[PDB]
Amino acid sequence: MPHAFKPGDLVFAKMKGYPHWPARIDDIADGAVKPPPNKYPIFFFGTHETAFLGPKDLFPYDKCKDKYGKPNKRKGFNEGLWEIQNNPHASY
Repeated sequence: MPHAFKPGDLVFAKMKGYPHWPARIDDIADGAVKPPPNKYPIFFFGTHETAFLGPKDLFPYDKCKDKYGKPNKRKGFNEGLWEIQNNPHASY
């Protein structure tokens, strides 16, 4: 049975104009900007950018890596695939 999303969860996160992208639910640092209500801070691997997304755009990495985890020509995507597989919890 699934729980709510929590910091450290590994996902593919979907944004307009981009393929489903390897990402994680980030923590929020002390003193850092907080997300809007019902949004999560999503750290995109490879690009290392953060956007605030709701669960409608968040897919579990393990369940969906066969579908979404293939190399892609988009900038940073293949670096992102390496990060989510090999050091997804590192400091970036």
